[PDB]
Amino acid sequence: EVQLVESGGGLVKPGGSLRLSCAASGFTFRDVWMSWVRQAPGKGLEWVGRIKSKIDGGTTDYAAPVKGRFTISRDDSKNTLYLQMNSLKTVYYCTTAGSYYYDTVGPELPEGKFDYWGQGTLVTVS
Amino acid sequence: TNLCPFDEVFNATRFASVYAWNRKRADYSVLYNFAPFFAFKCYGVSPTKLNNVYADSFVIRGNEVSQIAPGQTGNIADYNYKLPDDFTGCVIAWNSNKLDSKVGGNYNYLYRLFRKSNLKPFERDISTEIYQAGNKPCNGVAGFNCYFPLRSYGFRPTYGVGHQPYRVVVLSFE
Amino acid sequence: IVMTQSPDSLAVSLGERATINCKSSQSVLYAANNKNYLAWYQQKPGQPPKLLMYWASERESGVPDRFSGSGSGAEFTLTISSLQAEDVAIYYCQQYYSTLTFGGGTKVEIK
Ligand SMILES: *[C@@H]1O[C@H](CO)[C@@H](O)[C@H](O)[C@H]1NC(C)=O
Repeated sequence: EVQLVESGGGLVKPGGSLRLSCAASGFTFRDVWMSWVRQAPGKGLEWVGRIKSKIDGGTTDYAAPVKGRFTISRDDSKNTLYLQMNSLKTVYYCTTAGSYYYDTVGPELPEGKFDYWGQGTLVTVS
Repeated sequence: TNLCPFDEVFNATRFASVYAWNRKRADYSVLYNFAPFFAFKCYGVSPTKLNNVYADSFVIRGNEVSQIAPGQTGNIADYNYKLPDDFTGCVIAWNSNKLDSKVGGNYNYLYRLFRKSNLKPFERDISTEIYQAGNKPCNGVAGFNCYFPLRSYGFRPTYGVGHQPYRVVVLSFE
Repeated sequence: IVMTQSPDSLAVSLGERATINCKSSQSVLYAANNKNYLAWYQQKPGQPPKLLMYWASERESGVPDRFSGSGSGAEFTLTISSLQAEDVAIYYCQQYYSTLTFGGGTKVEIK
């Protein structure tokens, strides 16, 4: 069974630096182009960026509004998606959305859902 | 102990399309042993005798595996991949629906339908030219005879073995 | 590539047709593949979102036929045949041709 959750949010004074993480299991993490999206309280999801698969170069993309301050990385031992934050400015959702169309994965699926969506962690800024 | 990109070519994480067939330059038993096949016997050569080399990797449809043969005439043969009648090479295909097919189909895979010059053998035309020349080129798709050279086959598990996907590596030993 | 949903907030009653139009700045349809690069996600309040359709036409497995989509060029649409109690969620049309751009987001609710 697949599950996607995140943890580590909290209140922080602007100007600091920290990192955020997500938890994944039950699926082939390496092949998929997992990415991270954020949803401001009362707003919509804004594409923070995509971290591509290592076979496809591992290229990292970011959106212009958050360009130059954020960084999305990957690890295999923990099956964990990361979103470090630098120069904080006044809910985050790890995902595998938008990946099935580029990654190389067969038709076999853990249940039949090729999407994977995080629990959602709220991060508040002072 | 000898290493070749043949394992990389065959077990490629992503294969190339037919219109742009990925081209790379001993022991070849691993090629025929690793997967059961629908068609692997060499057309123009002997299966046992194979063991300059051009490994032309792409995916082709099951009914079109026979189309990749010396002197054969058809859609894949005329335009996508034309082979010289006096060529010594083997076509090797295995049903890889588990690997390269996708829920909803894998549409990254393409082939070249028609090039007006009947394609010379071992010649690749990558250009996205809209169908060539004619009485009125018009440079744009607003009528007949001006088609984009590319079309894609979906690759689904429910597809029949004839329409199921085969990773053919048309290796032409020279 | 700027992505815009129609509208920012949609209201649909139980079981009625729920059409959500999408419009993009550039052209998403790939000339070679002859199909678009689009997706559709629904987000229930408080827990993970989910994927309705992919390739702007193909259907997620495990969810019946009421989900329906059809897109071409830079204009896309996802239409829902019937809205159920669990179907109530907030939606995000997505493109993946170059980068990925979730739009402003369309939230649907029972009338
Ligand atoms: C070749 O690919 C198949 C399926 O992806 C699998 O056996 C493995 O990833 C590869 N083979 C080896 C020996 O690594």
